[PDB]
Amino acid sequence: NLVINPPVFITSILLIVALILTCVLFPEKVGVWFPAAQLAVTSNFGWFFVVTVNVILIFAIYLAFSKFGRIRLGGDDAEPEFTKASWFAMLFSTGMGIGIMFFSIAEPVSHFFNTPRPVDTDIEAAVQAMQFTSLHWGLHAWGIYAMVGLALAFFGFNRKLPMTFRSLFYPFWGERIHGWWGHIIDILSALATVFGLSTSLGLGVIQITAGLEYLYGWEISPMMQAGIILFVIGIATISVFSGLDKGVKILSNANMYIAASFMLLIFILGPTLFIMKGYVENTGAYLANFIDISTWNDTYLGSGWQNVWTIFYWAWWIAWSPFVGSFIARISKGRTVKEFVLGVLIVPGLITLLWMNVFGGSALHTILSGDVTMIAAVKADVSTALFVFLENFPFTKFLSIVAIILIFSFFITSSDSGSLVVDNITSGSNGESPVWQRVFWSFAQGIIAIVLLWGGGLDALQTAVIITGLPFAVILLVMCYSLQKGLKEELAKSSK
Amino acid sequence: NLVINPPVFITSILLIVALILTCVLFPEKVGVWFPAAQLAVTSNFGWFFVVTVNVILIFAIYLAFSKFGRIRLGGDDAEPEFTKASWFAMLFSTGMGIGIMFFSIAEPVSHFFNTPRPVDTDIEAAVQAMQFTSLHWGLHAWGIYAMVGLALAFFGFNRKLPMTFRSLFYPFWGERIHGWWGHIIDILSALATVFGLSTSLGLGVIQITAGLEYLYGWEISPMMQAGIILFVIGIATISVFSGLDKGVKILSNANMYIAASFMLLIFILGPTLFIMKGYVENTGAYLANFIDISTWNDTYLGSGWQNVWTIFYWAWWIAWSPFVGSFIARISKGRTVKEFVLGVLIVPGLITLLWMNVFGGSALHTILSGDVTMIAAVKADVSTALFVFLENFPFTKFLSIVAIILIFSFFITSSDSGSLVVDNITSGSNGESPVWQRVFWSFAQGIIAIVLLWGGGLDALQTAVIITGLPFAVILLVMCYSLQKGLKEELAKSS
Amino acid sequence: DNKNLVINPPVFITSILLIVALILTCVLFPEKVGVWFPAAQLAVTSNFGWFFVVTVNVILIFAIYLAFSKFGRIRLGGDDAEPEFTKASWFAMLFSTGMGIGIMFFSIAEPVSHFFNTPRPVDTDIEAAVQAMQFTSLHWGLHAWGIYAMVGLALAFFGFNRKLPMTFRSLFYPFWGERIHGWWGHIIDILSALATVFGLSTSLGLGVIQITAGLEYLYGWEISPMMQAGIILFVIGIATISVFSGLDKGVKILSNANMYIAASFMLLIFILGPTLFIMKGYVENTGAYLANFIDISTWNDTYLGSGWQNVWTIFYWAWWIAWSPFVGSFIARISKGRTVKEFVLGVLIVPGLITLLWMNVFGGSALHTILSGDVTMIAAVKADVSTALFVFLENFPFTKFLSIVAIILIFSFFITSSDSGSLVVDNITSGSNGESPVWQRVFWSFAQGIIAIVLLWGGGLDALQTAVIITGLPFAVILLVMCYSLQKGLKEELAKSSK
Repeated sequence: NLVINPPVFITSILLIVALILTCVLFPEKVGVWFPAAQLAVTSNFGWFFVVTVNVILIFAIYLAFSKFGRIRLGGDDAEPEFTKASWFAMLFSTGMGIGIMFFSIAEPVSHFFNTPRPVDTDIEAAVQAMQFTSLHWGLHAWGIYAMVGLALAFFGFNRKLPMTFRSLFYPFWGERIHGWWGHIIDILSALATVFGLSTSLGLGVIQITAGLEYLYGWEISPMMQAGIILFVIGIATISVFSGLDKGVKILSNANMYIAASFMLLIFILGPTLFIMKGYVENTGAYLANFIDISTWNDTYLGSGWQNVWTIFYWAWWIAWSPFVGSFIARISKGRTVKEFVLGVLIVPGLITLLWMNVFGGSALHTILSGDVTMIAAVKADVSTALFVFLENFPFTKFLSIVAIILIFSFFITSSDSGSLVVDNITSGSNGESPVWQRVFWSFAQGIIAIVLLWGGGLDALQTAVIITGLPFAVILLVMCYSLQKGLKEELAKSSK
Repeated sequence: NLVINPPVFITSILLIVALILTCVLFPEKVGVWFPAAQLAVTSNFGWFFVVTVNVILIFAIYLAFSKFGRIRLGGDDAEPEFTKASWFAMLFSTGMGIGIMFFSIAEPVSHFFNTPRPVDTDIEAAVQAMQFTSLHWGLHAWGIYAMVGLALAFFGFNRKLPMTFRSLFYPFWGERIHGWWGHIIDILSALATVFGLSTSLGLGVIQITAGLEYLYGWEISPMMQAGIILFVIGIATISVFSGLDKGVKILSNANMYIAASFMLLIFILGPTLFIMKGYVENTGAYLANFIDISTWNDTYLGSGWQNVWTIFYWAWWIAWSPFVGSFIARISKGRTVKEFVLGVLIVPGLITLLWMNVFGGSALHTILSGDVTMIAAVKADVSTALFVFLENFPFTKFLSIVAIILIFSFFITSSDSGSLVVDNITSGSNGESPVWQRVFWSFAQGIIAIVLLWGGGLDALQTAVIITGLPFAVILLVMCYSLQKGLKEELAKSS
Repeated sequence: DNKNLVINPPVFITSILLIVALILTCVLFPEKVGVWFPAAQLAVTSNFGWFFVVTVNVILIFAIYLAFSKFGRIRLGGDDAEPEFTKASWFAMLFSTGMGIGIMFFSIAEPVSHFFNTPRPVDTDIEAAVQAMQFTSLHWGLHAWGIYAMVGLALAFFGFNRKLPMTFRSLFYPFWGERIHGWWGHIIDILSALATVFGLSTSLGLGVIQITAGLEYLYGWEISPMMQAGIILFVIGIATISVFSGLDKGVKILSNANMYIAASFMLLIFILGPTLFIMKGYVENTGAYLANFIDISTWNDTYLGSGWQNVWTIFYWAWWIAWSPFVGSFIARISKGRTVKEFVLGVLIVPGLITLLWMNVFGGSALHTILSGDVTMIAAVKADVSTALFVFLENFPFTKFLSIVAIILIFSFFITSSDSGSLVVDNITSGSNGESPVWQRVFWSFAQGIIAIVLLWGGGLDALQTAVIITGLPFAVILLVMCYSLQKGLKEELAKSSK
């Protein structure tokens, strides 16, 4: 069929097509325009990104510990479909850990040899690297995700509105969200979702290509990368055509089991005691200097370090929100607002910090021992780092194959989930859309990832996600205030 | 028409005249007695000032988030006279600030080239300078002001007692505060208020004289400074006797609008992106190291740096507390204790930190760029610093004239407001007395400022502030506990 | 053997056999024990310092949470129960039950040791002094009193609201219910008795070491280990004699006199020392301790790996954990009719603040003397750690009188420690609350003295550290389980109430 939203489907399709045509028809003009635009946006609005993420996290904490914390999503009589532990495990499944696998070793090592701030000795460099990795992957990312998921769940369960970003502004837009005011927000949400998913797909493909090159010595041309992307998208859409939700839903739990086994293997075969001590000490130091690193803007040095690491991560989380928050809201019916915020903030953040310690802190322990091949490997390219890390463990080939397969399956699950989210947002059917729409959205994500990889690689992904996450940072602030207003309305309506 | 409180008015006049006579008749003896006394008080009770300001701020925060936060000033009838958005702007003490114009640039530059604690890099020196400027002008000053305004509002609105400092001890001293026990507290409050006002007037005159000298090289003599003070006080006297609003209360938000326009111009013509990033980062670092710098006492180095900056600022806020808290309480009827404390704490402190960033952080950016003329200017005399800062902007002369006019208007507003507060303290009932007493109190403030400026300048103002703020720090702690008891008994009374 | 036995088997039997077995191992295998105890202590510290840090942090966070949760309104001993003493007197009594022996041993020695042997690298001596004061505050501040507050709160709630016996097996009633009558509550009771006995033996050994060092410093005597054993026997004598001749109030009055004498000693050192420096340092050091609370509480020395925590931080956490039953018993005994929030706040803030004030008055004064240029105390602490206070007292008027007063204070603290710990261990072992014959608690005091003698002969302070660490390793797990058991019990009481 053609179950679409005419103002959203059309606008998103021609915007994506126009960007693709600009990228391909202008091979060299875009290669200089994109870095300039990304640099301008980062330099002029890093303070705004920092303020946005801090305000969103503070708002989530305040909502958890206020009179709104007793509000139960889906109604007062609504009952959770899962237990607390299973819900926590499921919450540490919407994180889409392709970036986790890409950065777990690369980011701490890069911060070690390219320090955010000047340090005296290597010990302080390692501590700072762990602190900034914790900042980038800790409370702020999951706070943004918790806020967006809470808004979506409250407006799709308590208010019965469709779980689309246009409805999230109902409290002070009234019925005005039906044309060129909720349409623009819907278009921006679809674009930000598509570009965050394309960034993740490109990261996964880059890491898979690097792993194949490192293991089997192959020469993976960009045409081979495009063929890989097309093959994976096709094999993911085959499940959508025939056999929906299987074996894709079970893949989401198989991925978590495999990732837990991988992390446990690295924890046991690595410096286990060092990993535990470093986990405790690094979490304590991250919480101790939380306000210092969260509000840091590199004002006086002006090194431009945040333009690639911190501002990029904030923009990535903000642009990824309409997807991670959507899947967080889908599985969270019957939870109270306080319990929801706590269970999205603490446990997923703690597990992310544990993974970051087990991998990056072990890498830094290896580096501090005098083994600096990993620093050179990261400097040469950021993609191979994990595999170089696995060179320091038994069963290096088996571990690398397992990691590549894990990245492959994460890519499949993220592609399917993002196609579902983008189709639901754009069409507005919320489940009544045909299969071909989801297949086309998967194709669009794959094509955008291919085009970005050809026209810059990782830099193109960073540029796209930052550019599409700035206006969505504004939208997220407005959405946070709208969610507060809606929670006030619900509290006033109840407690008669 | 002599409506006065005898053993407040007479006693305060006697002490003021006695100090004036001691200062004039003993030119050189006072010039060595006052610095020694100030050094002794600062060295021996800097820890006490630190403890007092920390306890007052913690008490204000606790009262905001306790069961007393639901208590509404003026009873449950509510009906505040102003909206919250306008109340936040109206909450800037009695004015946007003379001291803020004096120390917007001079203090950060001084902390840059005279660091409170040892630092290794100029970047760290600038960060520390901004952190200590934020400490001195941030949450502690407005916490003291919020506590005093809350006490005055609660005891003048919920209990209908006169808005004098002796009533604030009614829950503790019972009815006993009506002779030689509330009289002493009233005398100390009047003296501390008068000396804080005199310090502000002296700072304003010093900065105006420095600006005139910098702009035109007029070589303003101390006699000309006294003439300027007399002319300003005469202008304030002309404002009164004619129904006011000529005058005073008309330079608001006219003063507020002029100050906001000045800050906007400096923010735009200066480094805008640097100012925004520095504001965010400096506020975050000031909150991150709040307990480290608030409780810091310079114990191990013993450099004596706090004697001129930190302890002086705490004593200044403590002594200024009656004056600021009077109007903080006056225009805050019908607001809950929690809302009042939050609105006096966050927004005024945040905008003060924004002003400090826009001016001092821009100056520090200029210094870190390589231009170190402001360091030399501040070392020669802090008074010219702002004007030297304005040398790095377009329309330097116009901006300097605007700043001088702003200081002049703040002078008039603060003088009239302080005269009103001191008249209320020494007379009572808030209706009396005839305006001649207010004129006399304005004359007294001007004369005290003149005498202190002749007998030491800024150092004399700091000495008077510290000496009159130590016993008032003790009084402020006692007042905080008495206000807590009064709030508890009001909550218990409302069954 | 007859009616003169109110022991609870097999806690009596198992505890006595374990103590006797360790005593025989120590006295029959000198080289074996001398090579095994340091190795076992090093292994435990290295492998579970992170766990000790996590345990103390979780216990303190749980205490703060219980203070400010819905359980803060629960009144121990019933909703109608009234406090036995006033708030100020109760606060004064709460700054006790640590016996002060550790605080007199480490008042000067710990800050000086952290000054010349820094936990972390520092550039200037000012930073070294600040770090020494910060880590001293960490070791003697909120974490120790948080452990004590949690244990005392559990004991008070389960011995007053639930009327269960004030042993550690009852604290797990909400989790196992009725399984605590054999080999499950028995093992927990045995471990609690052993940890209490070894913590009290550590305190007694510290007191004896300090007294011997003070006598050597003052009168130049050569106190042989035989003389140390004689001193311990004489104390576990005269104290047993006091116990025999109905002197239950004679130890309470002794404790009150000890508190007054310690307050006078602290005031004298505060006045005759750098008073202004002490006040400024107290304010600044408390502020710095609170400012870097999470930094130093969670610090594990992961990257340097210097092993510094194995002797200072992990030892202190293990000591507090294995020493918390004895402290919490008397913290709970005097806390009837007080709300959970009020109890936690009054055990956390005021005793911690007074301990930090004492540590400032002594250690910060010593650090001021060192920074002035007098480094005799550094050399004295390096030579031996037990003379430091007396060397410190060499910088004050009436040095001999102050040293004699300190020695007498340590001796009286030793008597109070012996009596109180004997009572606690007798109550735990025999089960009945103060119903066993006096000979049982006399034998427990004798056992404490013998264990202290054996540990002092077989290593000295290192042996005491090893014993307390080994016995506090499983008790950290026990305390972690007991925290959640107490939370479940508080939830059960809240649900049972509001009827």
